Amino acid sequence: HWGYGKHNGPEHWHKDFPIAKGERQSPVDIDTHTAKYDPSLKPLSVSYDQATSLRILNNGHAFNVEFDDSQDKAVLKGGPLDGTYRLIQFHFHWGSLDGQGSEHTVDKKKYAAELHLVHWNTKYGDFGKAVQQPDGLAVLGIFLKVGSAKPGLQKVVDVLDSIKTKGKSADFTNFDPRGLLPESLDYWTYPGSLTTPPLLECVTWIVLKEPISVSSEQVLKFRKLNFNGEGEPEELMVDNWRPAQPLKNRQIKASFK
Ligand SMILES: Cc1cc(C)nc(Sc2c(F)c(F)c(S(N)(=O)=O)c(F)c2F)n1
Ligand SMILES: [Zn+2]
Repeated sequence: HWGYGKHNGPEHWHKDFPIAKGERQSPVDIDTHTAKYDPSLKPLSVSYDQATSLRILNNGHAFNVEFDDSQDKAVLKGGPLDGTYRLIQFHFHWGSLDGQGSEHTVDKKKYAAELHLVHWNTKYGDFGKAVQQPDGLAVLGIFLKVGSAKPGLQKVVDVLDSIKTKGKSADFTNFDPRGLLPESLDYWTYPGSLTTPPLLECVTWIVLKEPISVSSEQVLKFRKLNFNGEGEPEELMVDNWRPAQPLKNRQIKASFK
């Protein structure tokens, strides 16, 4: 039932998923002046050299690039984290227009899109059990602005016409997610939630300070996807972002400045 329209969009989600009005929901606006520098935060460790992508999937909300997470091959650790989190999939949220699309905002600024690299804590053995735990996931969020193309994004963009509609998948091997990372790993971090139902409060968010730039041609090709299944009326997959939620009793920490 849930989605991103007038009738089933984010302001409706609480009726199926009451935790939507919970105490640690995401995304949030990152007010950069009030984020606390924490000199004891460590550098983020991104170890993606052995990443095994497998498939790319249009699940009707976004598209996910899935990885083999049955061994420690693409892991995130250090930063604010204890122990080791395995990359399971990434996806993006984007707008109908370049002026919107990101879920987190920075001093109320919206970016054209936001990439989420989703990782689960190995001490919980799999994704499904990790999401039930308050330290189960670590999501690395990277903003996209439109400008020069991101060469490392182009293989994703080029396969989109093969998974246009909900339920479609395609083989997607040998994709290297290092090609999507900006130069700096300076980050902000706070405890939050999944930004789509079930909205579970299991995520340590790590949002990079530096956006990557992608071309208008790349993000236009995101907007040609469809939220519908094949043979259903065309509904463009645009504006699949949840707006900022109340910070409540949380402090956003910065690894820098
Ligand atoms: C209980 C359960 C089971 C399964 C298989 N997926 C999930 S989904 C999920 C989700 F709902 C999210 F919002 C996010 S996110 N956008 O990066 O915050 C996510 F990464 C996810 F992987 N939840
Ligand atoms: Zn997401």
